Amino acid sequence: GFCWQHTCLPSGCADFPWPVGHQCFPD
Repeated sequence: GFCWQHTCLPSGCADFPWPVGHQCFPD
């Protein structure tokens, strides 16, 4: 999962800028 504004949403992918890149959060 991924947290946004302390609200944690389900596992998924998010596109971050370089060099973090496209991250996928299984939790």
